[PDB]
Amino acid sequence: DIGLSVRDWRSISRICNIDVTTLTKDASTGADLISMMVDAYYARDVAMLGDGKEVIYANKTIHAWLHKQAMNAKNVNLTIEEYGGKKIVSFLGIPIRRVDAILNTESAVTA
Amino acid sequence: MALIGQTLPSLLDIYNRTDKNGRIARIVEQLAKTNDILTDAIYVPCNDGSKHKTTIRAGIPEPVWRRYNQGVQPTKTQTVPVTDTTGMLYDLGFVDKALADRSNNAAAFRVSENMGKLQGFNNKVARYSIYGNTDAEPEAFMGLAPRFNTLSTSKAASAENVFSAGGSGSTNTSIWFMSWGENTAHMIYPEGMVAGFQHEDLGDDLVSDGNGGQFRAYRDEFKWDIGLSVRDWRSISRICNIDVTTLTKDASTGADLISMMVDAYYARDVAMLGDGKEVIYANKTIHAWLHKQAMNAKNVNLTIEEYGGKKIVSFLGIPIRRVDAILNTESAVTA
Amino acid sequence: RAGIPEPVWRRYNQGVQPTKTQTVPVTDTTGMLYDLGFVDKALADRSNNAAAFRVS
Amino acid sequence: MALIGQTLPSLLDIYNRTDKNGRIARIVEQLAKTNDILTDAIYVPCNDGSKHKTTIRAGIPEPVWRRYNQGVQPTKTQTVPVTDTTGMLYDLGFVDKALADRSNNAAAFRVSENMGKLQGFNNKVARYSIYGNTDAEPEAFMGLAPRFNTLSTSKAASAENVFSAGGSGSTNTSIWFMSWGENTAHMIYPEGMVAGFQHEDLGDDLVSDGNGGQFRAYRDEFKWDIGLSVRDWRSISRICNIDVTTLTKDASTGADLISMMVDAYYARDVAMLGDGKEVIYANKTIHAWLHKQAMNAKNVNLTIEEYGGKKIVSFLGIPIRRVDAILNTESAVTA
Amino acid sequence: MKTVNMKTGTDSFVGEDGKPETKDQYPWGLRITLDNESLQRLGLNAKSLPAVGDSVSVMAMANVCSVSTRTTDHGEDNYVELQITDIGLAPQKRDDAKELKDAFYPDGEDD
Amino acid sequence: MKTVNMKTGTDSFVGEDGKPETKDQYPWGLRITLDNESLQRLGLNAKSLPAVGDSVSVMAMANVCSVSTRTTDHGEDNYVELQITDIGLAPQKRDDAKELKDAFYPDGEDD
Amino acid sequence: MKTVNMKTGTDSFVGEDGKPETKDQYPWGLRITLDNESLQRLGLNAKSLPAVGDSVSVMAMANVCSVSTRTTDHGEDNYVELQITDIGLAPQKRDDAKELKDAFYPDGEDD
Repeated sequence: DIGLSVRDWRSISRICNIDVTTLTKDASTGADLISMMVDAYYARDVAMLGDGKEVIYANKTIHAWLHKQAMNAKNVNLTIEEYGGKKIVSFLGIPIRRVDAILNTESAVTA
Repeated sequence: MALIGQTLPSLLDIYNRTDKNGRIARIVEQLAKTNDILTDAIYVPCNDGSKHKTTIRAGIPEPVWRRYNQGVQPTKTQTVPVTDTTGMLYDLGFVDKALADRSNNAAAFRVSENMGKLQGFNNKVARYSIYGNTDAEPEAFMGLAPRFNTLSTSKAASAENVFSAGGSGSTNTSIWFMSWGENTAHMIYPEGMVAGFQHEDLGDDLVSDGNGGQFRAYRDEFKWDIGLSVRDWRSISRICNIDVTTLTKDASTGADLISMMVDAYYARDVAMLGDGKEVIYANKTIHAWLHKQAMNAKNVNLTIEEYGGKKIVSFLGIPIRRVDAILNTESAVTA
Repeated sequence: RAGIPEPVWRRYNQGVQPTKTQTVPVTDTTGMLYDLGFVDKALADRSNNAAAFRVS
Repeated sequence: MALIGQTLPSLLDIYNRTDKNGRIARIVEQLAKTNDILTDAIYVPCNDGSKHKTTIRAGIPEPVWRRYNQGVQPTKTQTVPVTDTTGMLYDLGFVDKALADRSNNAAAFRVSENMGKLQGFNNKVARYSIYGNTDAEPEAFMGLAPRFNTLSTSKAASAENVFSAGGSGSTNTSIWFMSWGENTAHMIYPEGMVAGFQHEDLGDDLVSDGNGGQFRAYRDEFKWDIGLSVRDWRSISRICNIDVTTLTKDASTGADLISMMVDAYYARDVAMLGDGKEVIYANKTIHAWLHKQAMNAKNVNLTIEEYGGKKIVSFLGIPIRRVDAILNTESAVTA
Repeated sequence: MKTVNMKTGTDSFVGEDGKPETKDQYPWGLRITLDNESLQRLGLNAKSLPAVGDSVSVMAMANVCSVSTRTTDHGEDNYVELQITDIGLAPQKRDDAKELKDAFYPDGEDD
Repeated sequence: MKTVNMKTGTDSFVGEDGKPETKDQYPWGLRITLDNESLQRLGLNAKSLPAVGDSVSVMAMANVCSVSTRTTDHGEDNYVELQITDIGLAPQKRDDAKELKDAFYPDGEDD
Repeated sequence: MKTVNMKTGTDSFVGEDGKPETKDQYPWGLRITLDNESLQRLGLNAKSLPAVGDSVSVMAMANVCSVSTRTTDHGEDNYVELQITDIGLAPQKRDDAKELKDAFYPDGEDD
């Protein structure tokens, strides 16, 4: 038996998207990419101090999608020789985990 | 039938804070919605009993070219006093000795009260640290407002931006940064909050006037006195910036940008050397936005593995902290 | 916690009204799940060693 | 008679308290010309700081016979909580701190006022131990009102009389049978009159003011808080009756019977097996009349009681006490 | 119990409601757990019903309401989600009665 | 949570009586303290209102009240005093939908 | 700063006197040193003037005075020796302007 706990809400941070096709245009390009991740990160902390750690979730597919899209943004990026980037498992450098989220929530952000 | 907007803790509070499975307090404790701010300042007591005088000067003119014999005349440098005022502010809470004991033990109750009162207090003090000054006193800041010079001193300390509108005050926020050591003055007692005291007596009840009263209670209060200094008009920086149209357009683009971030920094030194520390202030939103936009500079960066740039706390370096400004004010900049 | 206003400045006497702080609970429930398992006590020993079976 | 209601014990007390030419102030002590009644009873603390939330049982069938090896079918039991809460009352006392000193002593005013005002307080608590429901709260007892069942459960406490005059401003009374063990609940914060406490020191204040800020005084406050309970209902039994007319008709003969008293000792009994105290309640005018109709002829008061010590009560052999349940109510609770 | 909030009486006369007067029960909150109350003594004739509403400081928005008929002494129960203002009660209606309304807060019950 | 009693579908169908269903809430007791529940979601058309009732296993006395408007997701709250049998819900009335669910007590909260 | 002495409002209607208000200001003393103050918000047009006075309770002697034209926020300074009462200020005269009024006591200048 289980039941989640809000306790205090501000730790949560959610994102609607995409649908993988907008992330195809950013395959390496920089128009609508995923960098709004940064936004989400800077939307939490008060504090609200605690509780010890954090973690970010992926659905597989979007994980690797994020990798391939990230290694080639028109901006910073050094990567000597060679690619495709030491895994990812960072940013910043809070570990990411993978979940079994459904691949279709339709829009359902605002009906 | 009840008539009034409830001063004092009606039972609704004691039943929301409540106690179930016992107990004493709320699982340390209750949390959430109040924003956070810095300052976190430096404090000083000021001669004399108020004010603080100091002087500065208003121009030092002027020598003239001697033509071998005649023109000289005595010359005279002048000055002027300055320093300003301040004021106190405080609240106080009341309970009913009975209700706070039903259920038992008020200690946790009152502790909750003082912590909450504290967070709201700091919220208000930062809220008025930046605005105000045209009402029943304490205190003054905004007095950099006018856009161009000659009508005031403004100018160099304002750095400024463009855009907004002359007939629509929506919206565009603003950024500040200045140095501490241009202190905050307080009258001769400790610094902030200090409360920190205890009383248990009798009402104090029914108003106007109020056909009686009389009941016992358990109460106290929290006072605070402060007053910033100017000490010098300089080592301060203002901006006008976006608005959200261009603020969104600036993802990596360059029409209405963040460039002023450097100008303001370079608008300082005479000197006027003083004294030890400096710090940049943001209003959140612009914080994260500045991070996200600064990552994509076609020039100095290239990082390693990997992004996204480990916050901002540098530049250059002069550490920056975050406060709570607001997203809507008024124009008044460069010209 | 629900709201936290507000202080007001004193004018060396003018103090008048006290203020307070309020809150509100929220919460929600939980839930449980469980089916059950069965074997045929005889077949668990045919062939022998049922512990590995029930481990699978 | 007109101006106010004599707010403050002024001089008249100090010359009537008194010393009368002692010796020590307050010649120990004074007597109270007020009726008294037995409370008595017992106190318990209750969960959870209010109400008490009870139990009962209500319907628990049924065991079956074992024919063959058949023991088919289970069964279970239900329940339902009940009880009520309490209600607070407290009053404050004032004198002039400068005038407690002829001769110098506090024990006079403090202890005397504590004891006497205790007597008055108790007078009121007994005043409302028998009434109160739709008012400014505490507490409840009239909840035996309906005269037939199904609108509630009457019967077991509804032995009734045959007339009960209720024309105009009248009347009737009742007699009672109860048990205790069904406690009075007080919130976990103690039951005694306490007060007991003197948050005194200073004063603060007069009738605002009268433009005059008052002066030192002596304050005290009293505080009392109780609340009856009915751990069960199958215990109490009352009767409406009569009034004084039809009972005057009996020197000892027939107009209104005295038999139903036995009903009161018989409609009760249910466990209770044990148990503790138990008691019977009459007022005063009903008492001596009961004797007049009982000892003149037929019935026989079986015994007398040298009880506890204390004194005499008689019959049977359960102690009977005296109450201030007065001589005039209404009909309603008739049956 | 208790002062702030409601007190009797109004007193619910012939032909009017009793939305008056409480200003204000405050304007920020929500409500879902504990109890309330309402009852009074002598009536006169026939059908009466209370109600509640709320908004920001004045009027007027959603409601909850209830229905009862003629009797002396009663009481129902609590409330579901609301913003905050609670102008209640708002009693009604017809016949000819001129006495006493109610008040709210803890039990109550019977013995 | 839980069985004992009721379940969806009830289901009011097109636009019906709402007496459903059977087994069981039993007829002897009294209640004044704790909680209840009622809610749903997928609807289509028009005006609704539920009710309760009781007596001796069949007919025909007592109610409380309730009323809802057009949405897809709702819920109010509890009862107070009852005889004891508690038939109901008794929803109604006009237009149709179908599949309009319900499901009637107890425990259960939100947020 | 401060209660005792006076506060705004007074105030200023389309036409006003000015002799009001607020005693206590007290009837005994002399003075030779420090400060006073007076300002407020939104003027309208032209003619205005404060003043002072002194006696015991009423009438009718002495002055110090001042004069200003329309602006938003102003001030002069401190008083001189006095009989002792200072009914002051004693504003005047025309304009319209409902604008609140003024006060006095320690200052408190511009930056």
